[PDB]
Amino acid sequence: NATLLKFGYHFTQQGPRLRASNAMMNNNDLVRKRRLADLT
Amino acid sequence: ETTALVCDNGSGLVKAGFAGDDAPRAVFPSIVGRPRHQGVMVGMGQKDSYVGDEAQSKRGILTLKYPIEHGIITNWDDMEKIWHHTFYNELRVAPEEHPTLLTEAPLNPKANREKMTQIMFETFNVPAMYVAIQAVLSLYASGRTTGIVLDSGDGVTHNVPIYEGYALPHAIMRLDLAGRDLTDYLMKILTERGYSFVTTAEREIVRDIKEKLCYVALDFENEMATAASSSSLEKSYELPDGQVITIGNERFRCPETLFQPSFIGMESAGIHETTYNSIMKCDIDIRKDLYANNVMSGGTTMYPGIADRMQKEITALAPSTMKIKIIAPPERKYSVWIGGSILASLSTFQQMWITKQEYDEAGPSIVHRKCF
Amino acid sequence: ETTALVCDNGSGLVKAGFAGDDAPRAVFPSIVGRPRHQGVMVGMGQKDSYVGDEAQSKRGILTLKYPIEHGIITNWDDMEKIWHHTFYNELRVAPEEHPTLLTEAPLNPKANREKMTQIMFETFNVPAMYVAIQAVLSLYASGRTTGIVLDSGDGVTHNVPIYEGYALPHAIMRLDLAGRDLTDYLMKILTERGYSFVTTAEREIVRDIKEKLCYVALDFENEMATAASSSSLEKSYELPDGQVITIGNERFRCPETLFQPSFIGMESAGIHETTYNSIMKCDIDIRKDLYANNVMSGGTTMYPGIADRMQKEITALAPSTMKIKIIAPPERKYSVWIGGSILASLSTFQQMWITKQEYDEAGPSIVHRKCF
Amino acid sequence: ETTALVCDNGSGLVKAGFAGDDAPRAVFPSIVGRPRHQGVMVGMGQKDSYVGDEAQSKRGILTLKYPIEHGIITNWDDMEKIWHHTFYNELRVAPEEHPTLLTEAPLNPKANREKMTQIMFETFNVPAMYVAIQAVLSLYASGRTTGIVLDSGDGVTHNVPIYEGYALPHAIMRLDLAGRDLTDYLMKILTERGYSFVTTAEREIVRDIKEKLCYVALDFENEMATAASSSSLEKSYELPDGQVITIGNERFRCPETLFQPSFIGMESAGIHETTYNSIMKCDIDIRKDLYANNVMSGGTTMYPGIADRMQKEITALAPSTMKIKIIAPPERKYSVWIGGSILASLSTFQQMWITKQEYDEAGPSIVHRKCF
Ligand SMILES: Nc1ncnc2c1ncn2[C@@H]1O[C@H](COP(=O)(O)OP(=O)(O)O)[C@@H](O)[C@H]1O
Ligand SMILES: Nc1ncnc2c1ncn2[C@@H]1O[C@H](COP(=O)(O)OP(=O)(O)O)[C@@H](O)[C@H]1O
Ligand SMILES: Nc1ncnc2c1ncn2[C@@H]1O[C@H](COP(=O)(O)OP(=O)(O)O)[C@@H](O)[C@H]1O
Ligand SMILES: [Mg+2]
Ligand SMILES: [Mg+2]
Ligand SMILES: [Mg+2]
Repeated sequence: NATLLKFGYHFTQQGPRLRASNAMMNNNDLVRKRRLADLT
Repeated sequence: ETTALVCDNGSGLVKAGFAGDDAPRAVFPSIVGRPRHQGVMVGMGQKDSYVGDEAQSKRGILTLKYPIEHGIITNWDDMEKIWHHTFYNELRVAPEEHPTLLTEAPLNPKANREKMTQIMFETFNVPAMYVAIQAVLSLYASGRTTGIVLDSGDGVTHNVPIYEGYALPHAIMRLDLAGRDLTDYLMKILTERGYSFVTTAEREIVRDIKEKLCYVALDFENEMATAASSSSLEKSYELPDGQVITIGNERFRCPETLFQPSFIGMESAGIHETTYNSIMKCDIDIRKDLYANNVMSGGTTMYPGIADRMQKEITALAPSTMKIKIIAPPERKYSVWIGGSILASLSTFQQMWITKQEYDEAGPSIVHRKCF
Repeated sequence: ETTALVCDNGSGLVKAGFAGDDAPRAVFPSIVGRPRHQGVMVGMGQKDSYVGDEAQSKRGILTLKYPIEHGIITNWDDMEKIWHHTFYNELRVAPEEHPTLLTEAPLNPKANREKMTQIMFETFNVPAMYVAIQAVLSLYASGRTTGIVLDSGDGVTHNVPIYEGYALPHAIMRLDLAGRDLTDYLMKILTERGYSFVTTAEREIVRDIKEKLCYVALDFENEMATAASSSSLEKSYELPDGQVITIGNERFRCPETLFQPSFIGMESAGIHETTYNSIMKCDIDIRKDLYANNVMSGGTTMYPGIADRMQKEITALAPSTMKIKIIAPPERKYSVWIGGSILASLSTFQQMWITKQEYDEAGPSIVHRKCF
Repeated sequence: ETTALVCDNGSGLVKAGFAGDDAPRAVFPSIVGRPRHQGVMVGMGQKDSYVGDEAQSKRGILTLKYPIEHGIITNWDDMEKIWHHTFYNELRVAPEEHPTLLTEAPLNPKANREKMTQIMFETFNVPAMYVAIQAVLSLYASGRTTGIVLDSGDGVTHNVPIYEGYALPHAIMRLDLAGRDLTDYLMKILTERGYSFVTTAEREIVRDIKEKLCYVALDFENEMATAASSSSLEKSYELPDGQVITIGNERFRCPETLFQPSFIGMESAGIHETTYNSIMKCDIDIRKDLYANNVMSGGTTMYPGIADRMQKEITALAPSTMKIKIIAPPERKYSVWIGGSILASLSTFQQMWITKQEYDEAGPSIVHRKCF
C-alpha cells in the first residue's frame, strides 16, 4: 500500500520494524516527490 | 531576529528550550501513557494519551510506554506526540518561525535521522533544522577541543574520542547498559528485603530511590564487608502511601552493574574497560591527550562516587607514567543541551542550516551530506 | 608407523591430518569456550572448558576465546588444549611416534616459534618437528616453483614472492587485516539496519552471514548506486531463533575493506596496491614471471568476486604490455595443508627435521638455525 | 638589504638561514601532513594541510608525506608549500630582495634542477639563485681543499673526491641507501620482539629510537656473540603512550646495513668498499692525500661508532704503509649549510650568480651551463 503515512504499533522483531519504517518513509517520499512535481 | 530552538530527545527525558540560555526551559520524562485495560476509570473523556508530566501525575490508571528504546526511536507516532507536547504545551511556541537543533547518539540507524528530518519538515514544519552528535556538544560545553567523552543516559552508554576537532569513528564504543537497566536491576534486588515493585507506576518510585539514595563505592568488597558488619550505610525512604523502607548494600550494588555487567547476565566489559579499549584503538600519539581529558556527561554519571572510581580503575589499567584526569562538572546532566545552546549561538554556524528549499530540492537524504 | 603429521593452526581454524593424503582429516574451529552462568544440574558430563565443535554447538551458554590473535599465540594454556584435542580426540593418535609439521606466518615474533618448539618437545614430545612458512606451502600445492603468493586467512594477510625456489625476504609484505576484522566491521555496520550483535556467540552468526551472503563488487560506486536505486541486491537470512533479516549493500561493503582499509581507520593500502608494491620491490627481470603467477590461498580469498576485481586492479596498476593472471583454484582454502602433505612426503626433506637429540644439545633456539 | 639566503633542502630535513652566520636559523622536518579522519567541530582555524613542526606535532590525526624521495623531488606542490613555509613563516623574509643558494646531490636528473630554477624564478621570484653540490660545501666548511667527502643523509649516500680544488666526476659514487632505509629496516626487525609499527606517525617514533639508541659496532660478530651471551647491551625506550620497550642487538643490526647492504636485498657494496673504490678510480699520485683526508658529513654519520669502524675497514683494505685518517667534526650535521654560508660570503662568488636577465634570455637551461 502506497497511501498509509502513519502506523501506530510497537514492533518486537527488528526485521519487520525496519520493513515498516522503510515503507512509511517510501510513502512519505512519494508525497514529497508529487509536491515537487506539481510545482510547475 | 528568529530565536533558535534546542531540543535534546534522549531515551528517558526531553530537555527543550531556547538558544542563548543557560538552562533548558522544559525538562520532562519521555513517556506516553495510555488507558489501562482494567475498567476502573472510563469516565476520563480524553483523546487517547497523556504525555510527559500529565502521564506521570495520572500513572495510577495508565500504562506508560517509552517511545525510545536503547537510543533508537521505535514508535514514531508517540515521538510525534512528544514533539507536539514540547512545542505547543511546554515551550508554548509556534514551530514555523523557529529553527530547531536536534541531537543523536553515535552509531544509530540512518533511517532515524532521515525520519527526524522528514517529521520536522513535513508535520512540525520549521524554517531550518540541524542534527548533531551528542558527544561533540558535550565537548563544546566542556570548553575544550581534545578529549574522550563517556556519555551515559537512559538507553545507551557510548565512548567517543576526539582529537583537535577530528573524530575517530572506528574507536567509537557503544554499550547497551544505562539507567533503565539499573532501574530494572534495583527492582529485581529489592525483592530480597520483601518489597515488591512490579507495575510501571512503581518503576518511577524505584527510579526516584535510585536517583536519591544510590552511590558508587570506591572498593566494592570492602563496602560490602562494611555493610555486612554494621548498619551505618542503611537509609530510610518513605513511600507515597506512607510506608517506610530501609535499604543497605542495595545503594551501591545497583550502579556497580556499570562496572560489572555480569550482574545482569551481559558478557560485555565495564565502562572503565570500554574506555581503555577505546583509548587503545586510537593512534599512539594522541592517547596521552585523551588520558588527561576524560569528560563525563549524562544523567547516569551523576552518582557521587563515579569519578574517583573511574580514575582508580583507569589508573590501574593505564601505565603508571600517565596523568589520568576525570572531568565531572556539577552541571553535566544538561551538557548536551548547553553545547547545543553554544553551537546554535555561533555566528559561523548560521550558514550550515538545512533550509526548507534545500529539503524540497534534495529530499530526506541531504542530512548525510550536511550533518555529521 | 612413522607416518608424519601435518597440522595447520591458523587464527580461525585448525586443519590437521596425515601426510600423503589429499584433504585434512580434522577441520575444526580454533576456539576455547568456558561457562559464564551458574550450573545447577549435577554430573551430565559437564566440562569446565570446551574445545572445537563441542564449543561451537554449545556456544549459547559459553564465552569463546581465540588462542591466536593476528597469527600470534596470545594464550598458551588454551593452545595446549587445542593441541591435546587435535592429537588425542580428533586424529586419535599418540604423538610420541609421529613427526609433526607446523606452520607460521611471516614476520612473527621469535618467542612464538621458540615456545611452540618447547611445547612440542617437552609436553607432547615428538621425535621431530618442523615449522614452515604458509605461502611456501601454498606455492607447493599449486604445482609450480615461481610465483607470488597472497595468503589471507583469519588474522593476517601476507604476500611472499618466490622465483625459481629462492625467496626474497625484503619484499615480503604483511597486513594485519583479515577475516576477523571483516567480521567485526560487519557487526559494526549491521547496527545501521537496527540489528544488534554484541556477544561472542553472535560473532559466529555474523561470520556465517559473511560466508554465505557476501561478495566482492567489480565496481564499488556502480554497485552502490544500483543498491540505492532498486532492491535487487537484497538477500534474506534466517537467524537461529527463526527471525528473518534482510541485507542490501552490506553484502559488498564488508569485503571492500580489503581494498579500502580506511573504512576501519587504517592508513595502509589495499591488497592490490600491496601486491603491486611487493612486485615492484623485487628485481626487474622476474616481475613478468610474478605477473603471470599471482596465487591466491586462504579462506578470505573465497568471496565470489575477488579474482576478477584483483585482476582489474592490478592490470590498472601494471603496464599495459603485461599479462596479469590470477590463479584461484577451487580447493584454495586448504592449500597450505596440501602443500604440507606434499612437503612431508618428499624423500629430500627427511634430513631437514629437527630431532630430539639436536633439541637437547642446542635448546629452543635451533628452530632459527634450521627453519626459516 | 641584499643579504643572501642559504637553504638546504635534503630528503628529510630543511636547514634554512642567512648567509654569513654560523648556524641555520630554521631547521625543520620536510614533511607535509593532511588529515585522514572526519572533522566535527566547526571553525577553530582548521587547515587542509600542515607543514614542518606543526605537522609533526599533530601527526596523530595526519598522514605525513615526504616531497623528496632519494634526493629527487617527487611532488612539486608540496615542495612549493615547503618553500613558502620556509620563506614567509620561518625565516620571516620577503624573497624578492634576497639571492638564494640551493643544494643538490650528484647524479640527479636534470629536470629536477630545471624545475627548481623555474619555481625559484617564477613563483618566489628572486634576483638571483645558485645550485651547488653538497659535498663541495662540506669540504668548504672543513677548511681544507683536498679530500674525499662521504655525505650520507636521508635519501642518498655519495662520495666525491676533490684534489686542490679540482673535482674528478668519473670517480663520484652514489648509493641509494641512507637514513630512511635504515628506519624501514628497523621497523621490519622490531617485529621480532613483538612490536608493530605500521603507520607513518609511528615511523617518526622509530626514527627517534634510531637516533637515540643505535650505534655502530667495531666488530659485528663479536658484538652479536656478546648480545647473545648477556643482556648488557639492552636499552629501554618509553613510547608516547607510556609503554616501555627494550631492544638488544637491534641497536647495532640497523646501521650495519650501511656496511652490509645485502641485509635489505641490495647487491651493492658497503660504504667502506665504495670509498675505497672511489679512491682507486682516481690518479695514483693523489690517493695518499685522499687517504689522510676522509671527511664525513651528514646526519647518518652521527652514530657513535662509525668513524672507528670506517677507519678499521679502510685500513684493512688499503696498503699498510698508509696513514688513514677519518675527519668527523662535532658539527658535521650542518656542514653543508656552513659551507653554503662560507660560499655565499666570498667576494669572488658574486659574479657567479644567475641573474633574472640571464634566465629571461636563456630560459631554464642556463643552470647546466653555469652550475655543475
Ligand atoms: N542524581 C541522579 N543519580 C543517578 N541517576 C540519575 C540522577 N538523575 C538522573 N539520573 C538518571 O539519568 C537518566 C536520564 O539522564 P539524561 O541523560 O539527562 O536523560 P536522557 O538519557 O533521556 O538523555 C534517568 O534514567 C535517570 O535514572
Ligand atoms: N566462503 C567463504 N567466503 C568468505 N570467507 C570465508 C569463506 N569460508 C571461510 N571464510 C573465512 O576464512 C577464514 C579462515 O580461513 P582459513 O585461512 O582456512 O583459516 P585460518 O585463517 O585459520 O588459516 C574465516 O575467518 C572465515 O571467515
Ligand atoms: N643522532 C643521530 N644518529 C643517527 N642518525 C641521525 C641522528 N640525527 C639525525 N640522524 C639522521 O640523519 C638524517 C637526516 O640528516 P641530514 O643530512 O641533516 O638531513 P637531510 O638528509 O635531509 O639533508 C635523518 O634521516 C636522521 O635519521
Ligand atoms: Mg542523551
Ligand atoms: Mg591460514
Ligand atoms: Mg644533507
